[PDB]
Amino acid sequence: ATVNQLVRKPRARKVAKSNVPALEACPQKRGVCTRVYTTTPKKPNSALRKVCRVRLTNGFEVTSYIGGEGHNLQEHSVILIRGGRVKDLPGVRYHTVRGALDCSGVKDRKQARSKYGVKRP
Amino acid sequence: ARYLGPKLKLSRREGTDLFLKSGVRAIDTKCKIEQAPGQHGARKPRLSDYGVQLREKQKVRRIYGVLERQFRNYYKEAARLKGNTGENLLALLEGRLDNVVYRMGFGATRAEARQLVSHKAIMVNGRVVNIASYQVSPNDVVSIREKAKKQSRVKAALELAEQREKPTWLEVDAGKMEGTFKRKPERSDLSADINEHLIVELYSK
Amino acid sequence: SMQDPIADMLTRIRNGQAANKAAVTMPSSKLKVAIANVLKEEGFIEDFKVEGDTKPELELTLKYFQGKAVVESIQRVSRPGLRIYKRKDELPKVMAGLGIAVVSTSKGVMTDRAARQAGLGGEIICYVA
Amino acid sequence: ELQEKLIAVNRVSKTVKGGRIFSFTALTVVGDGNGRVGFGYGKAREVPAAIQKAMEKARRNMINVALNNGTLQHPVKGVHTGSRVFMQPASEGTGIIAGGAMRAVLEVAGVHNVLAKAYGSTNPINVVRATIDGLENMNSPEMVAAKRGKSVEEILG
Amino acid sequence: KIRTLQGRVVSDKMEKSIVVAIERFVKHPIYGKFIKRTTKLHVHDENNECGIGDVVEIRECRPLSKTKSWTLVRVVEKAV
Amino acid sequence: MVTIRLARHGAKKRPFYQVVVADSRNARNGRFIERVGFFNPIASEKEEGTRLDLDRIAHWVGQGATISDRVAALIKEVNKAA
RNA sequence: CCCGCAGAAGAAGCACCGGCUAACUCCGUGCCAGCAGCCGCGGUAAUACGGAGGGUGCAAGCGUUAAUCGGAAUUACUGGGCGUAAAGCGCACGCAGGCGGUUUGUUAAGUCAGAUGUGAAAUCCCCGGGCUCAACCUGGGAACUGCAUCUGAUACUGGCAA
RNA sequence: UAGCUAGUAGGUGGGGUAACGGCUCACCUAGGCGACGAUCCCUAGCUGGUCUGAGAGGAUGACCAGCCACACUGGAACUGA
Ligand SMILES: [Mg+2]
Ligand SMILES: [Mg+2]
Ligand SMILES: [Mg+2]
Ligand SMILES: [Mg+2]
Ligand SMILES: [Mg+2]
Ligand SMILES: [Mg+2]
Ligand SMILES: [Mg+2]
Ligand SMILES: [Mg+2]
Ligand SMILES: [Mg+2]
Ligand SMILES: [Mg+2]
Ligand SMILES: [Mg+2]
Ligand SMILES: [Mg+2]
Ligand SMILES: [Mg+2]
Ligand SMILES: [Mg+2]
Ligand SMILES: [Mg+2]
Ligand SMILES: [Mg+2]
Ligand SMILES: [Mg+2]
Ligand SMILES: [Mg+2]
Ligand SMILES: [Mg+2]
Ligand SMILES: [Mg+2]
Ligand SMILES: [Mg+2]
Ligand SMILES: [Mg+2]
Ligand SMILES: [Mg+2]
Ligand SMILES: [Mg+2]
Ligand SMILES: [Mg+2]
Ligand SMILES: [Mg+2]
Ligand SMILES: [Mg+2]
Ligand SMILES: [Mg+2]
Ligand SMILES: [Mg+2]
Ligand SMILES: [Mg+2]
Ligand SMILES: [Mg+2]
Ligand SMILES: [Mg+2]
Ligand SMILES: [Mg+2]
Ligand SMILES: [Mg+2]
Ligand SMILES: [Mg+2]
Ligand SMILES: [Mg+2]
Ligand SMILES: [Mg+2]
Ligand SMILES: [Mg+2]
Ligand SMILES: [Mg+2]
Ligand SMILES: [Mg+2]
Ligand SMILES: [Mg+2]
Ligand SMILES: [Mg+2]
Ligand SMILES: [Mg+2]
Ligand SMILES: [Mg+2]
Ligand SMILES: [Mg+2]
Ligand SMILES: [Mg+2]
Ligand SMILES: [Mg+2]
Ligand SMILES: [Mg+2]
Ligand SMILES: [Mg+2]
Ligand SMILES: [Mg+2]
Ligand SMILES: [Mg+2]
Ligand SMILES: [Mg+2]
Ligand SMILES: [Mg+2]
Ligand SMILES: [Mg+2]
Ligand SMILES: [Mg+2]
Ligand SMILES: [Mg+2]
Ligand SMILES: [Mg+2]
Ligand SMILES: [Mg+2]
Ligand SMILES: [Mg+2]
Ligand SMILES: [Mg+2]
Ligand SMILES: [Mg+2]
Ligand SMILES: [Mg+2]
Ligand SMILES: [Mg+2]
Ligand SMILES: [Mg+2]
Ligand SMILES: [Mg+2]
Ligand SMILES: [Mg+2]
Ligand SMILES: [Mg+2]
Ligand SMILES: [Mg+2]
Ligand SMILES: [Mg+2]
Ligand SMILES: [Mg+2]
Ligand SMILES: [Mg+2]
Ligand SMILES: [Mg+2]
Ligand SMILES: [Mg+2]
Ligand SMILES: [Mg+2]
Ligand SMILES: [Mg+2]
Ligand SMILES: [Mg+2]
Ligand SMILES: [Mg+2]
Ligand SMILES: [Mg+2]
Ligand SMILES: [Mg+2]
Ligand SMILES: [Mg+2]
Ligand SMILES: [Mg+2]
Ligand SMILES: [Mg+2]
Ligand SMILES: [Mg+2]
Ligand SMILES: [Mg+2]
Ligand SMILES: [Mg+2]
Ligand SMILES: [Mg+2]
Ligand SMILES: [Mg+2]
Ligand SMILES: [Mg+2]
Ligand SMILES: [Mg+2]
Ligand SMILES: [Mg+2]
Ligand SMILES: [Mg+2]
Ligand SMILES: [Mg+2]
Ligand SMILES: [Mg+2]
Repeated sequence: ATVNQLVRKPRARKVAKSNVPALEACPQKRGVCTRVYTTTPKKPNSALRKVCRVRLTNGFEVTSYIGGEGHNLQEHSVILIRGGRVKDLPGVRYHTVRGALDCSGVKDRKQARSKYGVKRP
Repeated sequence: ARYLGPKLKLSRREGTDLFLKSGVRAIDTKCKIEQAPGQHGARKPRLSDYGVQLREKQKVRRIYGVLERQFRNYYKEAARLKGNTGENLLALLEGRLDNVVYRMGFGATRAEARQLVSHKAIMVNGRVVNIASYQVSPNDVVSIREKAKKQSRVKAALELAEQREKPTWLEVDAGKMEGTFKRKPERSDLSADINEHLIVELYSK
Repeated sequence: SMQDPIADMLTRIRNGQAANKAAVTMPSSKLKVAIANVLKEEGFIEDFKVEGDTKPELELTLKYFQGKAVVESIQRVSRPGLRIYKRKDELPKVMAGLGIAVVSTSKGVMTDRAARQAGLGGEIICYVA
Repeated sequence: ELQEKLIAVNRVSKTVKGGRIFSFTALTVVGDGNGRVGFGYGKAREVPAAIQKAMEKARRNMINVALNNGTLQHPVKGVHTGSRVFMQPASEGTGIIAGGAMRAVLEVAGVHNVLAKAYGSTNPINVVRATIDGLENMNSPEMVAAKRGKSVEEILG
Repeated sequence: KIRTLQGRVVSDKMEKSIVVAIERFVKHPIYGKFIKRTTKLHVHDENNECGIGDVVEIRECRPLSKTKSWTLVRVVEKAV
Repeated sequence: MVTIRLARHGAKKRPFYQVVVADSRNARNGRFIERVGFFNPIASEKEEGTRLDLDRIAHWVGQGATISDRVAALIKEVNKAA
């Protein structure tokens, strides 16, 4: 407030940080993958959620969720990562793209198969 | 590009008769109209304010045989044009060639008129036209070509048009399959049932 | 400490109307008589004087139609902290042209309606609804 | 001259020794479609009993709105609690482009086309009062003419 | 007429040259408040005619050094 | 050297030339001093076909501007007395 | 681009369906497997998970991801605040700076009016026109909110006197 | 990031430049910029526009058009309008 105060010091616009550091406005990114493992969620949930540490190509080291039932990921295996928080595992703020690269499609799906990378029956 | 599914199903969901399967016979009484949209047809809908807007939009689309991409383009033209946005939406839809060919009586249904336009039968101002979306300008003369003139589908379909209301804005010869589009259609001349206001409400947000 | 005298005039009018008061005394000026007369000429105020030689006191006499006051709202636009000079075509119209905006133009102080026809703009002093 | 309609229904709790008892609140606005508006709150134990209780209060709690043809006279604010509410008259074209609750009150009042927006909080009760505070306040040229004692044409033209 | 500019002198301690401020009362683009902005030019003059703290008229002309493209026209209202 | 030449605009297989006064060194579609009419080879016999403002041509050709092989033919096409 | 041929023949998916948000049942599973944009679903009668049927919405596209603005009056100049929600420096003095009672002057810096030059073309916008229609191309108009100079106006603001 | 700055800031005279100029010299004076942000650091081709927006603004500057810059990296001149 006070028009002279604004002349002297303008409105500093809130530079809201991005949720998903993949850098340079990239849709997806490759990851070599290390340590595929299970983890428990927060409070009202209780499960064994499948997740992996992704060694991204640009330098970053992030965790990414493995959606669907069952996966082929292990030890290494190069995978594709897209943005998206799970909102249950705190820290996990990415998703593995099922179908792309070494990550196969989910076995025996029918409904919603672009998600989970499965071809027609 | 087209619907090409169960056509009378669309009429039950919407409730009113959409003239999709109007055809040779006048009244259907052969679908359990109104009270059977699908399996759960006896379910009375709560039907929100967004619902009634969407139902009214999907009714006007399914009557005229237009998809959302081309229908949303009619709204963008309707807004930029003069007068009222509601009246422009429906005036542009009525000016389509497949719609005019139906209203003349050269097609029992609007899908039949669309195929008739598409298959080099229809001809306007001494020029053949394939496009159902062809905006028929004021003072025009749509007609059928002499090769496909008086074929089996048209003569029977023209006898149906006698039972219809028949628009005032256009005129038909009936002897030699020659039509004449005269003035732009008025709001009060046609329908008096499909609400425009709710379709303007869907797109403005 | 008394930077804008014109805003102070327009508060005494506004607060006098809230109190249901008959007359509103204050220190006079050149710009005070000019604004007060424009309010009178259209018909927000019902008569005024400038009684005094050495220390003049311009007192207005506020108008009331019903129990409600005549001046619905009145506010300073071109305050001294931020002067607001509007162009001929860019002149405002308060309440869609049934309230006035007192505008100091080159041919004396006048209303926004008279400024349009006279063919000039200026410093928009105050909106009066 | 009914033109009655419901804005919002909302269940509300009390809490007692035994447990918590739920009642429902309605919010109906009614009008003739020609410069008469009236919101009515109404509450009851059951849902449909609450709306009849609301519709009864709405009819009696009516306010007059002097409006031009089928639209407002001038751009008008009307603050209430945490709802600012702004709405401009607009021309003969368009329709009511306003939020839900804010456009229930407008359409039944009889304004056919206006610009509008609810700033601040958008509590259905307070925004309906915010509009009616504005529409009650919204004076006409005929009122302004008599208020000053000059002329209807000399003010307008 | 010649396209001159009024301006008050800031300093004249350079030998046959003078630095002159030009107060220009432009308004702020966003906030609409009028700002008192300054334009310090280097100006040429024959001998030490003008001193510190006085109004001066200035004309655009040939560049005669690094900076100092403007040149003196005449003196109006001398130093107090 | 200033030269009066066609610019080539329009869609694929559907040319539309903007006859224009430009410097020889500048590109075909690039810089120019001022455009001076147009040319449409796919116009045919109708209302509009080719327009060429002959008043501005005297300002450039009279001083010292060349006219290209095609634009010189359109000055003959528009004619002086036909 | 036209005309003859043959015969429906060669030519439909993929999201979603607890609320926000248009559309529901049945089996399988049993805080497991999994879903999730936000709230949240699953603990043996799940509309939310998986399948099936049924629907809805788009359809040669559809969804997912990322990216900008919008909604966000959530940096507020138009248009927010600071007793208790985030927010009056612990309280003074004070130069630079921002603002300044009142009446005469007088300039014309601001301000206002006019006028000329310019603000490339395209783009945008409106009325046309041309491609079977559209996108696309295209004629003319308006506009390019500007900047410069030049003439005026003195109410206001500034300056300089008194 | 609070001081930076010695051809630095100005003069007289000579040279040089298509052209004027610390462009460059020799001497003379002691400046000049700086809180209306110099200097230093990080980032960045710029505009007509594009997208968005009720508009103010916010973001952006792929394609078409103007200007600049650069040509394996770092230099220098020759030729020529
Ligand atoms: Mg503010
Ligand atoms: Mg398509
Ligand atoms: Mg299509
Ligand atoms: Mg919107
Ligand atoms: Mg006096
Ligand atoms: Mg005295
Ligand atoms: Mg006196
Ligand atoms: Mg008790
Ligand atoms: Mg809020
Ligand atoms: Mg230089
Ligand atoms: Mg060049
Ligand atoms: Mg030819
Ligand atoms: Mg057959
Ligand atoms: Mg088949
Ligand atoms: Mg079993
Ligand atoms: Mg168990
Ligand atoms: Mg278990
Ligand atoms: Mg287990
Ligand atoms: Mg799902
Ligand atoms: Mg909870
Ligand atoms: Mg259970
Ligand atoms: Mg079961
Ligand atoms: Mg459930
Ligand atoms: Mg769901
Ligand atoms: Mg399910
Ligand atoms: Mg399922
Ligand atoms: Mg279906
Ligand atoms: Mg289906
Ligand atoms: Mg697509
Ligand atoms: Mg897409
Ligand atoms: Mg997004
Ligand atoms: Mg904003
Ligand atoms: Mg945001
Ligand atoms: Mg706040
Ligand atoms: Mg305070
Ligand atoms: Mg606090
Ligand atoms: Mg406080
Ligand atoms: Mg304190
Ligand atoms: Mg202290
Ligand atoms: Mg001051
Ligand atoms: Mg002062
Ligand atoms: Mg004063
Ligand atoms: Mg002062
Ligand atoms: Mg005074
Ligand atoms: Mg006097
Ligand atoms: Mg005088
Ligand atoms: Mg005088
Ligand atoms: Mg004078
Ligand atoms: Mg004079
Ligand atoms: Mg001036
Ligand atoms: Mg002057
Ligand atoms: Mg003068
Ligand atoms: Mg000026
Ligand atoms: Mg001006
Ligand atoms: Mg002007
Ligand atoms: Mg242009
Ligand atoms: Mg724009
Ligand atoms: Mg056409
Ligand atoms: Mg045509
Ligand atoms: Mg054009
Ligand atoms: Mg043009
Ligand atoms: Mg023009
Ligand atoms: Mg332009
Ligand atoms: Mg521009
Ligand atoms: Mg201009
Ligand atoms: Mg100037
Ligand atoms: Mg002047
Ligand atoms: Mg003069
Ligand atoms: Mg005076
Ligand atoms: Mg004064
Ligand atoms: Mg004065
Ligand atoms: Mg040279
Ligand atoms: Mg633009
Ligand atoms: Mg847009
Ligand atoms: Mg827009
Ligand atoms: Mg906005
Ligand atoms: Mg930029
Ligand atoms: Mg940039
Ligand atoms: Mg880009
Ligand atoms: Mg490129
Ligand atoms: Mg290209
Ligand atoms: Mg290229
Ligand atoms: Mg280029
Ligand atoms: Mg250049
Ligand atoms: Mg250059
Ligand atoms: Mg170079
Ligand atoms: Mg080069
Ligand atoms: Mg290269
Ligand atoms: Mg090199
Ligand atoms: Mg080199
Ligand atoms: Mg050579
Ligand atoms: Mg040489
Ligand atoms: Mg040379």
